[PDB]
Amino acid sequence: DIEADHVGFYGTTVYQSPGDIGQYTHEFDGDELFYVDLDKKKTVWRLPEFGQLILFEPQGGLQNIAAEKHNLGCLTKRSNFTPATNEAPQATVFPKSPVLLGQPNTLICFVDNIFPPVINITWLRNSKSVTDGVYETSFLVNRDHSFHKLSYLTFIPSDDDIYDCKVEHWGLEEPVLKHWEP
Amino acid sequence: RHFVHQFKGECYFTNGTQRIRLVTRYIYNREEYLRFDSDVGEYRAVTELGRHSAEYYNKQYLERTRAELDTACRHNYEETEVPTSLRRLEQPNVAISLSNTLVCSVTDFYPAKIKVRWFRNGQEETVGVSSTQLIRNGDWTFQVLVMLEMTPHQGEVYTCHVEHPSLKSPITVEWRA
Amino acid sequence: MGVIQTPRHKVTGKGQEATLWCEPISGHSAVFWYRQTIVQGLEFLTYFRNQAPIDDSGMPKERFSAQMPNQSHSTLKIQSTQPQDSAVYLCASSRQGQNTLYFGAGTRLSVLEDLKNVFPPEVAVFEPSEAEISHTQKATLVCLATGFYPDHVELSWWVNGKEVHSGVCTDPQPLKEQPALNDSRYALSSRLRVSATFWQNPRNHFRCQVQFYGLSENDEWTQDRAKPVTQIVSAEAWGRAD
Amino acid sequence: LQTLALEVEDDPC
Amino acid sequence: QVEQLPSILRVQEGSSASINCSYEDSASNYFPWYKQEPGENPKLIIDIRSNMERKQTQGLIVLLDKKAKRFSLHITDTQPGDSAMYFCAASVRNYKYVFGAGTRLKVIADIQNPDPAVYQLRDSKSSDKSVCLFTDFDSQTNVSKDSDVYITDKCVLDMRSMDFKSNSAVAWSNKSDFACANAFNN
Ligand SMILES: *[C@@H]1O[C@H](CO)[C@@H](O)[C@H](O)[C@H]1NC(C)=O
Ligand SMILES: *[C@@H]1O[C@H](CO)[C@@H](O)[C@H](O)[C@H]1NC(C)=O
Ligand code: NA
Repeated sequence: DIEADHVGFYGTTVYQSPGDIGQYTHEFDGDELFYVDLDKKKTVWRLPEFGQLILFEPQGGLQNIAAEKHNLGCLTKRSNFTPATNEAPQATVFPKSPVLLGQPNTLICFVDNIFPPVINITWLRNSKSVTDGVYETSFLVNRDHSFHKLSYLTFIPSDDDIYDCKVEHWGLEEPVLKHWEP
Repeated sequence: RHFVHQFKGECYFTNGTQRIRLVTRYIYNREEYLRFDSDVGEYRAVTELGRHSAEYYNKQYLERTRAELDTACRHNYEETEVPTSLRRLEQPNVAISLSNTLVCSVTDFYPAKIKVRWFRNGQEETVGVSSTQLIRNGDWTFQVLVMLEMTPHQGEVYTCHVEHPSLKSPITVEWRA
Repeated sequence: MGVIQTPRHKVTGKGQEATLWCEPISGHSAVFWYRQTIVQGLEFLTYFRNQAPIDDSGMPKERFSAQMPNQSHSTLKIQSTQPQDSAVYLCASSRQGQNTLYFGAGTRLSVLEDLKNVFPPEVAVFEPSEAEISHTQKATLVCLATGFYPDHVELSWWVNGKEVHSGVCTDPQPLKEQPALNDSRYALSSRLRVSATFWQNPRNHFRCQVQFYGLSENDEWTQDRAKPVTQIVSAEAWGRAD
Repeated sequence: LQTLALEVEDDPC
Repeated sequence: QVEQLPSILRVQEGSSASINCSYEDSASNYFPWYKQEPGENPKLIIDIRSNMERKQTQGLIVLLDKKAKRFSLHITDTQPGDSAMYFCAASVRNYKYVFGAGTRLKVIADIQNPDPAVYQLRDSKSSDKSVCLFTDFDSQTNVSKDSDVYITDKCVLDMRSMDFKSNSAVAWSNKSDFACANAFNN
């Protein structure tokens, strides 16, 4: 809606009740700069080289989480406890680079239309769950105030390997699995 | 039965820092009810939920919030974004394969500005070319796939032409049967 | 409104555990703790917002902690009190980002090596000089609080049962009776100047009140002399028609 | 070099 | 770190006072000033933000030099009510304010009709001390050298009943060889 050369998302805070689920992130031009690990009280830059140059004290993340704790209570009471409606996420599996057998690659599961930001994104290798080699981004904000999350599986392409990205969300009657094969 | 509150601070930059727009959003369950807009200059209720708070924010936080255009948006851009995000340059990797349709895979580049063209025996092809939307990998790299529908013949040469700000000269990759 | 801090004064010995209380202004989510000393001024200790600890970069790395059990009270706990902990601990609340901080009156904490050296003040009032009345038509009373340790005193002038501030001058800081010793007792002087007619009225009552802060009920006392609890020591005088 | 958060201001409730 | 100078500022009624502070953190963007009367609490009196350079509000002027990393408070036409302890602060964000060491600003009273004289107060039936009073002297004052002889510092009282303020100093002693003649300049 607002046209500009560059857009920076600073102070982005999400809080949920019940359960004390919170998130704090920064973005530039649609890419996550960093998130603040609320449990460890540490800033975690998506590109560590950026954090070697730029300081963000994690206090800013904690403060905005705490203030959003207060704000959620005010708005929940004012809205007569109108609950959030669980949307159905959509998923897409694609490789980071063209797939060559034997050369390491990364499977990217792009899941959009996530609300509320609670999701289980898991990978299946030969229909069995894969634990190691998995990384996912923070909940990234959308203009319609839903979220999107990306999960990465680092793998070695092989003849006898088929992969599935399984998504579990409250707004899905059954878990959705998106298949990918070489 | 879950309830969500969101805070969104947004800085919009055009022509360096010559034009800065600061937007602050208060959202309850995907409903933005209160917003500060530096173009408007004051807090405004967006929906029903924010009428009880719009005047309070203007009576308590307006002057401080307006200063955040310089204090936060200008500071963050000039001091932190120019040496890290606005200086990032990732060279694209180009590869061709046949699906018939030739798929030119341009991957792992940053920033988004890219030009990819298809050439057959030295002449640019446009009629049969179809490109995917720019794909954001989420790791500060982009990728895009450019397709050319063709019929492979013995001596034809197909070339994928890619231009990017991270390239002094364009990348060329040829494909033959 | 106003931030309320309790206790106003705290005198304790080495090794005891002191807890300091702060009540922020109702509706204020941001809570600050500051150490105040004469040399270093105000020093940041810790910051809270909505009961959550956010920044404790100014806290001592041992024996110090801060908590917010509910949304209306914050506690500053010092374990195994030591003499260098002696300072004024201010608490501040705020309700706006980077705006006015509302400070409390602070808790003056003194940690002494030996509690055997705490003594209450001796308070005396001296009636105005007749030469001063003759030459200036004004009468200056002088109050002397002497031989007290530590320097936790609050001096007030009470005329006819009501505290007075006009015409009063109290020493900004007390003086050491024996400046060589570092555990020396202190002396404090104050002046009350009134018109010659007001002093010549024998129905006017002048009382010098010195609130002293020392041990509490929970403090043990083994010496034979009277235990020097927090107490008010006063001296009085009446107007004189000669 | 330090990036600054945009700070949440409390709702009057 | 915020360095505040001077630590002590003695100024005469009607004259201007200036407190200068410097800061190390170039990200600092909020600069409040706090006034503390003795025993009372600090109270915000004036502030400034990084986007501004000058601000005048009723005889209070604050300057900000982002490049030089210095900010100053200026009290034009000082009054005795301004005598207090002043603290300057620099804030990057809301979660920490970095304060200076403070400035004890003493505005010295413009005594109009000086009448320097030393007086001896009547002794008390409960104290073994003779008390001398040095009163009604002007801004220039001397303080003391003997043991068991105690002399306090000068003190300006305001009756506000009349239009009369005055300075006073008190000396007292236990010894029998004590006299009010030269007990304040020995
Ligand atoms: C995610 O998985 C855990 C266990 O693996 C389960 O307890 C939780 O309910 C799941 N969450 C969702 C939203 O399905
Ligand atoms: C961009 O800003 C510069 C000053 O920083 C100005 O000289 C230039 O004209 C601007 N560009 C446009 C297109 O207005
Ligand atoms: Na300081």
